[PDB]
Amino acid sequence: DGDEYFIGKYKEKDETLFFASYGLKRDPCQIVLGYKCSNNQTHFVLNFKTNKKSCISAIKLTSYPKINQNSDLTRNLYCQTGGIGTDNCKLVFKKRKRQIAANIEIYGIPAKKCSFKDRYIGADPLHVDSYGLSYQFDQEHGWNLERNNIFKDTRFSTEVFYHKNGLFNTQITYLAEEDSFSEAREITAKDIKKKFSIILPNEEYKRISFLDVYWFQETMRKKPKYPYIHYNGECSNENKTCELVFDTDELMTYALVKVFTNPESDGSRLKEED
Ligand SMILES: *[C@@H]1O[C@H](CO)[C@@H](O[C@@H]2O[C@H](CO)[C@@H](O[C@@H]3O[C@H](CO)[C@@H](O)[C@H](O)[C@@H]3O)[C@H](O)[C@H]2NC(C)=O)[C@H](O)[C@H]1NC(C)=O
Ligand SMILES: *[C@@H]1O[C@H](CO)[C@@H](O)[C@H](O)[C@H]1NC(C)=O
Ligand SMILES: [Br-]
Ligand SMILES: [Br-]
Ligand SMILES: [Br-]
Repeated sequence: DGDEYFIGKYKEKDETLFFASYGLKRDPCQIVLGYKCSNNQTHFVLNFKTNKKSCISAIKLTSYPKINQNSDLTRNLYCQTGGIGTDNCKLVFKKRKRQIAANIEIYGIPAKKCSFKDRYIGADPLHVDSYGLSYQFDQEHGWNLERNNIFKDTRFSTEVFYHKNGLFNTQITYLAEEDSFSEAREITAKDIKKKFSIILPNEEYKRISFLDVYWFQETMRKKPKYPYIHYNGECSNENKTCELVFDTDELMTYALVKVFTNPESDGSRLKEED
């Protein structure tokens, strides 16, 4: 009936922080409860902040009437500043011509227990990724396929970035089926910086075979400045631990690394593609 856009994943226990309605053609949009908003031919902006000790967990925008648009291939809703895992969001909606009204809902969790690990990891992390999509494997190497029906940019050779419902993804490097899911690690806003890193176990049984990396970040513009996520050197068999480096140009608000393991891997999986 409307068209629905999501940043983050709603869960039942989430508190309701804010909901409101906006006419998108109005000059100026009608401020609701002090949150500055604005309308344009091209943009709707809501400057939201919660003066309470909560983390934003999910934002949903529904627009009317329903139009023709596969939103999984675009990012028309995003936080220019703040976002998931913080108490603020400068919410940006890139509207289309026929879109004239919008309903906004914003959910949160206590800042004390600001963890999203469960809702993104789920029950079957081995076979289901953090988008709710099941890993799929090609017939030659048995390594995971590139997702086909969602937003994805490429940059430098080997760099592929995915976006769905506000959540970004990059994969280092290939998943194989006999790999097992070891643990998932999250960094929350209090541990995030322009450049930060985490240390992973890498000895014996827990030989890191594959990293599935997800994050939310601010984007100044519709096109994001993607981060440089990379091992600090090679993650070889002798390394007792492996350090993952997050070298960002735009600030991340929350990050989640799925750690897959395999004693049989040597750290390097490559196809004859060049
Ligand atoms: C319709 O409304 C949107 C939202 O307000 C306008 O987009 C805004 O445009 C200005 C100017 O292009 C952007 O300013 C930029 O700010 C950064 C802050 O660091 C600065 O580095 C840039 O050089 C630039 O000055 C602003 O960010 C941008 N806002 C969003 C949310 O994208 C748009 O211009 C309006 N359309 C008009 C006026 O025709
Ligand atoms: C592997 O160990 C070497 C020796 O200290 C180190 O220089 C390198 O950064 C390690 N690799 C990772 C990914 O931590
Ligand atoms: Br603005
Ligand atoms: Br959760
Ligand atoms: Br953790």
